[PDB]
Amino acid sequence: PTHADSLNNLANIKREQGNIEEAVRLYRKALEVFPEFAAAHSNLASVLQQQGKLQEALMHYKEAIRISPTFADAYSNMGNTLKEMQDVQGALQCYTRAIQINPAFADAHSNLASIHKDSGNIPEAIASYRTALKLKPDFPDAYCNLAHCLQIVCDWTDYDERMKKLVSIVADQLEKNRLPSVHPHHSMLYPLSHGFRKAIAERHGNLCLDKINVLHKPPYEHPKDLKLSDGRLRVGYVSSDFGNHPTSHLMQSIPGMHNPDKFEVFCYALSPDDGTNFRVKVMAEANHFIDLSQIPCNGKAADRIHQDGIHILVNMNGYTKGARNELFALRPAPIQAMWLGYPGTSGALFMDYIITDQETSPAEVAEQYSEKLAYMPHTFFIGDHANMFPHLKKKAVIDFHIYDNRIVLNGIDLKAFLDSLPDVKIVNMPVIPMNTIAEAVIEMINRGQIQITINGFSISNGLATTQINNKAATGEEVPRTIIVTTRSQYGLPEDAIVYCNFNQLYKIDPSTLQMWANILKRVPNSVLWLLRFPAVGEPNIQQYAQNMGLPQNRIIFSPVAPKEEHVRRGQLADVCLDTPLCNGHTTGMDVLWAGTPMVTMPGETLASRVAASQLTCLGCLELIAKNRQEYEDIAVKLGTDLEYLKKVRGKVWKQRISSPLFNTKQYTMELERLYLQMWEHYAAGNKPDHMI
Amino acid sequence: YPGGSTPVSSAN
Ligand SMILES: *C/C=C/C(=O)N[C@@H]1[C@@H](O)[C@H](O)[C@@H](CO)S[C@@H]1OP(=O)(O)OP(=O)(O)OC[C@H]1O[C@@H](n2ccc(=O)[nH]c2=O)[C@H](O)[C@@H]1O
Repeated sequence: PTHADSLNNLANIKREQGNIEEAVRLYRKALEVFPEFAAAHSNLASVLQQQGKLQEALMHYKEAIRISPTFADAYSNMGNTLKEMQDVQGALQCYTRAIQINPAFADAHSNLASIHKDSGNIPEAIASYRTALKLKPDFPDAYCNLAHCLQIVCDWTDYDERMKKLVSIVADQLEKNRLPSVHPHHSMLYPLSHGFRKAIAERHGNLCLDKINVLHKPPYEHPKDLKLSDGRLRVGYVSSDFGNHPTSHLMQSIPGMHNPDKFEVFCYALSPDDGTNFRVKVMAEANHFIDLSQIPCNGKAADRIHQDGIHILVNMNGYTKGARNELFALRPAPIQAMWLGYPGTSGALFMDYIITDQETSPAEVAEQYSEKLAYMPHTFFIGDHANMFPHLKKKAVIDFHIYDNRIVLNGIDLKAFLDSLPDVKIVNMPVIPMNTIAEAVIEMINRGQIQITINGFSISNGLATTQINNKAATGEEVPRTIIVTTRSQYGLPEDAIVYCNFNQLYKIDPSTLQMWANILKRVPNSVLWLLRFPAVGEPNIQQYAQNMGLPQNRIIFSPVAPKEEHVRRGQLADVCLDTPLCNGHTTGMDVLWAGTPMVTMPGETLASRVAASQLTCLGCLELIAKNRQEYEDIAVKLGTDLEYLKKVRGKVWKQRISSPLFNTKQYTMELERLYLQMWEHYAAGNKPDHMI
Repeated sequence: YPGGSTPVSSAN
């Protein structure tokens, strides 16, 4: 029937509008008029999938394919559903089957590429995106995702046109009020204006509001005082990252450090228990731990939050994997603030504050954010390194004249081992002379042996960490052996400067590699140290470096290492060269914990300024460049003026303890101060305003 | 890492 057709078409536009509830109702009326309506089934499945009703979606997709066995669109959209359910094999069958039916089906090629990208097969993902774009040259989703693949592997072919193309695509989609193909979590990597980046984020917040409007929940009424909570402020931390994830590696100590007399801490996990000590710790130390992964419906979950009586609800995800921002769109709490996991604005009106600081987000630049600024006193960034990696608070070296980063030892029991040795000299850095002991250590390293015993102490090869104690390798336990780290373990020169960056390669852009090459040309006795992150980016970096006048052997790549080895091996470098496009954030705390000075050039985006905010708190303004020339000058100076390098390294080494940077107790008390500032402001009936 | 996992931030 054509009556069914008009119902189906009306529902389609209702969906476009984001009236999810209305679309569903019309699709069902269509199937009531004309039950064998394959397209209606497939369209109903699609709006059901949008609501999270994945099993019901599947049922209607299979119905549409039953009616119409070559319905390629249904296979492709069905595979999207299977992908959301984590059934990657199913999705592959669906996508591949759609392409067999119609080899000119661009969307199906694009959807297959995304599967390849997710599994890390960037070469195959790039190839399938190019088919999509060949079959359908105006294809923003496929173009923007291809651009991100090329970013991941440091493919800069036609880089400048690509950037211009991305801005134009985003410009066109934002005008037409569609959902931009550049993901908000990627938009700092491209030369979009701040308003475009804020607009991309806003479009994604709107998606959340559409999905919760179909719930018809009335506003929550919020506490106006602290009387039902015995005078305590109720803070709820929402995260899908309570477990083995950088977010827990940064803030896992903070819940248990809250003051129980003034604060009551609720942790709302959006992920299931992954079994790691990170999840154990947060569960054990929060006042209340709620596993909202058991509660997939956002209406109940926000109910569950509202009943706990939360005054401040902290969004730790923004637009990252596992987020459930519908919860915040429902505003179960009177104050909702973005905290630490999302380095950008949400652009969403249901977020009141972004917890940042003066250096990361100077007021002059407040227009990049939809949220009011909430300044922590130093840096908003934090790290749990003092708790996870205390064996790195002290080190000793071997005098194989005296380097602090060629052959290093760390250990909780290091002092006792040193006291068992005949000759040891201090410089304060203990130095072990090249005796019989010192040769056994180097013997173990050279021979690839896993461990040895000296004077009863266990001496571990820093490369064999997951065989000696895998929980210590990941940061879940503190190593209970003495660990030996050397430049020889990584092919690093004993007799030259080592510049390092341990970030994912996608943070490098053409300008940054050019700066780095300028630096290494000026410091002939030096190498750049990078990670295979991923390894398929290695040959592109090598080539662009050689086209910049840089021999292959000046750049030394290593594999990604387990967490503790990654942090520990940063001691081997002299200097970290930070990525300006997007700094090291977590990785910036890792490198500073090793005592390694970091040169940075803050841009304007929040993600381009985190490193400079860390160094300001650390108290090392001399490492913060105002432009590329200053960046190269600071890096070349640290690589040539060796007494100055010695001075700056001692400053970092000492300041990582005496500054607030790694001081989670002080940070938790600053955060508390800032919370009461937020609350009192609202408790006097004011709306969110900037908190400095 | 090879022989394990290194979780990172990733878009939803
Ligand atoms: C441009 C986008 C940056 C970004 O996503 N930053 C987020 C930051 O804002 C959050 O604060 C962190 C979640 O709380 S995650 C991330 O910081 P970032 O410096 O970008 O680090 P990631 O790339 O997301 O994760 C790297 C991660 O892997 C560890 N690691 C690195 C190398 C290695 O050899 N081994 C190893 O374990 C780092 O310690 C770090 O966790």
